[PDB]
Amino acid sequence: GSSGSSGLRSVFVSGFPRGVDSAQLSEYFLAFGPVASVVMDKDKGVFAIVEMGDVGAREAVLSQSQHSLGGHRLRVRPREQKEFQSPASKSPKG
Repeated sequence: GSSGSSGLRSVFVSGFPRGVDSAQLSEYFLAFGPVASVVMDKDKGVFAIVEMGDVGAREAVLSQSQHSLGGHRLRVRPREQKEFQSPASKSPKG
């Protein structure tokens, strides 16, 4: 929920310009931690699933001020999609 939650050691990166490759991206994401790989769509090439070695690594990215890939801006996100929302109300009994 709140800041700091182990479970997803990956991040969703997109919004990159034309020319960017998987190898490059990874290298750029190595300044924070060890990247497993970059699964970028080949059919079209719009989004890329950036994987990380350990949970900490992925966390080091979330705790970053601003991200950029050689000037251009990147919409780096903690792979937070299709998030189910609902009024979770409940209280414990003495």
